[PDB]
Amino acid sequence: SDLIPAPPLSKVPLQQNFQDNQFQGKWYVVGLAGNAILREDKDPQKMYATIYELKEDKSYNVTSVLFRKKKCDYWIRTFVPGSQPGEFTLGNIKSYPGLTSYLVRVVSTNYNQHAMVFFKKVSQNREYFKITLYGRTKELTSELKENFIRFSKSLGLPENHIVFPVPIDQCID
Ligand SMILES: [Cl-]
Ligand SMILES: [Th+4]
Repeated sequence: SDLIPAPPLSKVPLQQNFQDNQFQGKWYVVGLAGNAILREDKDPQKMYATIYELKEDKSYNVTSVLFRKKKCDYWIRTFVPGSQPGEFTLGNIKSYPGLTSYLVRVVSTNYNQHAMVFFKKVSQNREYFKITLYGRTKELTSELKENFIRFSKSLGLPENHIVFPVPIDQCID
């Protein structure tokens, strides 16, 4: 493949004074953009949800729930606190085959309605990045969507790498 290069981290803001306890709970993925994310009219991406649970030791247990082949699929991972509040690395990285690097940065959030989170990983020596627009509900405003599109474009993503998953009711309620 050919991939749009990951942006330097200097183009990716960090939420100031990030509050780990307030970021906990369920978030819906209302927007998704990345260098391996592709818009698809034939079968448009369904919304999924991600649950953040703050463990005793201040890492997150992170569970994603997706409706796929008539069933609920669960993906679990551990985000370990990084150099600053709002940054994380992936726990137990040796148990993910091909994975040499995984970085999470919370870009912005108001905790009770929305968040943007930046992800970067190196897998099979290929550098992938994505931005998730999270909502506490399945809908967000035009203003928040446009902010997410503007930000995604500042990182070099064109429109067809920016998707808005369609709301569903299976699995994620
Ligand atoms: Cl996610
Ligand atoms: Th992943």
